[PDB]
Amino acid sequence: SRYQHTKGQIKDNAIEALLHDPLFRQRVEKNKKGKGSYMRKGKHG
Amino acid sequence: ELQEKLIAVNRVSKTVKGGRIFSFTALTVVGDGNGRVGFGYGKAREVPAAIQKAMEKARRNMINVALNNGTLQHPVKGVHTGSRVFMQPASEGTGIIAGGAMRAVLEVAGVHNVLAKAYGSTNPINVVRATIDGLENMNSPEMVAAKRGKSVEEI
Amino acid sequence: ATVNQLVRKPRARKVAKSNVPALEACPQKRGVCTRVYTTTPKKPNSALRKVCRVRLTNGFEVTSYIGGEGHNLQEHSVILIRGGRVKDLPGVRYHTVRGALDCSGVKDRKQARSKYGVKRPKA
Amino acid sequence: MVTIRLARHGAKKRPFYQVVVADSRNARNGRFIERVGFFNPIASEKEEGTRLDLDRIAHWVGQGATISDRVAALIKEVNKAA
Amino acid sequence: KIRTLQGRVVSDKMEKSIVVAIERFVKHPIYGKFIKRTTKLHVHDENNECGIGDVVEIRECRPLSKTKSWTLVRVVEKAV
Amino acid sequence: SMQDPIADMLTRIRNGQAANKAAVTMPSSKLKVAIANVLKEEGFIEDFKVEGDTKPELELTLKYFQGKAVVESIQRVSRPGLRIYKRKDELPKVMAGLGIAVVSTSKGVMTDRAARQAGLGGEIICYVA
Amino acid sequence: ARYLGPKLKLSRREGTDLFLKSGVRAIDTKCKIEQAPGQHGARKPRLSDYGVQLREKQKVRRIYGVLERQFRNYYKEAARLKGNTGENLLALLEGRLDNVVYRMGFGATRAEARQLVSHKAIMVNGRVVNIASYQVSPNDVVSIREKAKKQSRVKAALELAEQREKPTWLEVDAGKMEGTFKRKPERSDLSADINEHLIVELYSK
RNA sequence: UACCCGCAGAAGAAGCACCGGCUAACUCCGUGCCAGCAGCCGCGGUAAUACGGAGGGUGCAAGCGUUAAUCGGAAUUACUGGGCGUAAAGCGCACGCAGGCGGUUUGUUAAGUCAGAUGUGAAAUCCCCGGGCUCAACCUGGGAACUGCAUCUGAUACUGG
RNA sequence: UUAGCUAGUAGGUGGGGUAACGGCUCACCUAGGCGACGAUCCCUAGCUGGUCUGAGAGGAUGACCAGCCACACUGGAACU
Repeated sequence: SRYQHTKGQIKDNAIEALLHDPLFRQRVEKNKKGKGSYMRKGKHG
Repeated sequence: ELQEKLIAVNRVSKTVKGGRIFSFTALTVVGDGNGRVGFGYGKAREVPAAIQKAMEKARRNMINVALNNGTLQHPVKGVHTGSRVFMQPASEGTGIIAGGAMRAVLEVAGVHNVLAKAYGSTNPINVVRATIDGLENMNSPEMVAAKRGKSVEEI
Repeated sequence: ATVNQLVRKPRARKVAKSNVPALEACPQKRGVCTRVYTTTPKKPNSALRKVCRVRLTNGFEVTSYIGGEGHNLQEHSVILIRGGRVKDLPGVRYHTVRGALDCSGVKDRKQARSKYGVKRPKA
Repeated sequence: MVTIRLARHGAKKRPFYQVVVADSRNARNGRFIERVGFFNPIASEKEEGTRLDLDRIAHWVGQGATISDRVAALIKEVNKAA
Repeated sequence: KIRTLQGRVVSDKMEKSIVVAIERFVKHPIYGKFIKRTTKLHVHDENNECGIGDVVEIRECRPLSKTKSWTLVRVVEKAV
Repeated sequence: SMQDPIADMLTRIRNGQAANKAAVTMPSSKLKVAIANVLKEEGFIEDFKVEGDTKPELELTLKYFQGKAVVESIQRVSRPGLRIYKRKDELPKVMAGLGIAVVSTSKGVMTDRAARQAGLGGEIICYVA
Repeated sequence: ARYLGPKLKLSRREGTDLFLKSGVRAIDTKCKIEQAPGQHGARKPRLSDYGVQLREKQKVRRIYGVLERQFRNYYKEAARLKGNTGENLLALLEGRLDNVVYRMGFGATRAEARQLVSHKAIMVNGRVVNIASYQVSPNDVVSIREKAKKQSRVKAALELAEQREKPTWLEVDAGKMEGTFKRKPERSDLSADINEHLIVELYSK
């Protein structure tokens, strides 16, 4: 509905400015096995 | 013959070079519905193996308690580690109004009518210790006749 | 904890602040959409969540979540707002009420319609 | 002045009247000095339905209190039958 | 047959008038502890007689000034 | 220093009963002897004696059953901090029968039970179990 | 204010006969009584402690026809009274008219006996009572009134009462079509498969 | 008007929330860290019992849910009923005024304390046993209660003088 | 994270005033009175029987019904 970005007033190039917003930002995933993969609970039990 | 609840089942763990060795504790009480109660606490790598080790550990390790018409003699306290535990005898048709682990212990002990309350921690293992601690020190009118050398209208 | 000490200074029942103080103990309030916008949540969640800033009848100007899939709020839509926390999403203590004043309800619900102000479909 | 009168009570369309030595300025259901008996006009007529205290009414008429229309009639009627 | 308190005499600078502390042992409502709670009173003494420190006894009569409604029945102990 | 000597007697019992002593002594008083008597009539102690004219010495003899104490537990109730009086309907009963309160009444020190028959209340000294 | 649905979905969820169809036809021909209702019935659950308390209350409710707001009120009353609060609660459900009808055997089921009662076919002590929750006392007569002796329903129902067990606490006199609620039933007189301690535990959480 | 009698025909009269755990109730299809859900933990990145729809089920039912507010649970301000070596918590150490507490014995006083009696503590409300509305809510008769305060007469173990 | 407040102020004598006691008011005289058992000052609030919650002790509350208080466009005053 308009994204409210954390960059202030954009001055020149807006795409390069949003690239450096939390909007974009690497999304990494939890492994389900090996090396960061321990659950206490697990989704149901 | 005798009744046998399963209270709780944790998974516990132990770290090694490899990673984690998981293992299961179970916790059971047994009792003759009539003032005897053991609790046992098993461990094993499978869950039905562990309940079984507990049911065995409970049968041996099992103590007497003088009830009165299916309720307590007098209002008892009890404590083990974090768990404090107050129980109070009740009029007929209360039922066992009482917490988690408490409720198991009292049912198979053959208490029918109590007002319990667990303060402190409510760690299942330390509550069934605190509850049994309570019930075993609790003492009949016939025992105290003997102590003091009476047998009065206090009887 | 000494009796005598409590006579001279008795126990303070520590008095609790409300989580929804813009309401002022009204169960809803009305206000006007200043401004409407998406924003990203806290970790670990990933999303764009729809919220409006909103000036209430008692002056307070506060931000407000908008539920459901899709909407048509904007500058100067008059809306009703209720309490209701949202976690993945910082500083947002009130929900907008859907299907009351200038938020129409959600298009094409069937389950849980009353939470989104949707009339029973004639069938 | 002091009076003796019926205060209304009971549900709607099923009154019930306490009998109350009030000062006359006070409102019907408000402040009374004594209560003295009662009066049920919907009574079953196998089971009481009126009981005055004639010993304490006659005391208050002594000290110089009025009576209503109705409480007069109820005194006439509870000295006929009893 | 008169209700009559006792006390002791914590001022007497005023003319024909004294001030008289009454002690009493109250149970605290919550905590159960019995407490000294004091009740001061301005009192009419005719003849300026009663000294400071003196034990005394007093009764409730009509109002005599702004403050006083209490008048001095008799002295008990004194001069101490 | 030494500001509740009844609690002192009660503690000297309790601590002797824990240490499996046959007997304990303390400084006597009137009121200690009164209590000591109630405690004996009710069968928590075997017997007390008093010796001395000038500095008298109460010697209680403690009591055991199955190689185990008789006095299961023994609270003070009325302290110097906090005096605890009770009217006759409000008297406590201790283990719902089986222990005893100890009450100072205007007719001397006695049990909770024996103040209900006599129809009194007063200062509650101590529970026993 | 009344369960209008399938009566054997209820009987499968308890795993029990709730007497909700009379016994012209016996039970195991009609439904599948062992299997639980709907799609995922043949799979077992480990039923929790709240569960078994809930499951037992809803057994009792569904026998007697009573809804929760009203049942909760019977429970308050039953505790207010002096007595075992389980035994009192079952007195107050065997007091109900629609039941007492059925136990004398003018209804085939409690749902029939409730239609009698509602449709002004029943008097109590001469007066027409037409509300199901009326609490019958000791030494009241209940009796059928004079349109409703000539119904087929009531005659065929009295056949089915001879094959069920006899209640002690009623004296029925079935040629006239009346009978006398004599005394309150004791716990021994009622079915012992109903645990009552579970219901009382439930509300006192 | 209550209440009573007659007529017609199953006719004119069922929804709301939920189904990952806490918490009673589970499977398909769509979707692919998007859309969304969410009270707290958290669910969603192509096999989602957690989103949306469907089918089934659980719970309430002329109501059912959301929000707000109070108490509860919370022994989480602890009188009943908590603590303070390391978890939050012993003033840096002393002296000491008001204050709190005070060894043992006899006498006396009777303030605290206890017992009894009278007066008052409005009626309604609450609780008990009844009665009246077809039942119930609702109304009502009698009681108990109002733990209090004052006065009077006793008791004197404990506290005080 | 409000510690000092009060000069008709506190008491007396005499006049006046009130249905009535009274610094209620006035003239003279004395120099008191209140306060860490919280005076004074600021904020909030009609009080009670009750109501809700609680196993209870407690906490929260004072809508309807009933008792008492206060106000009647804001401020001031009398008259009958």
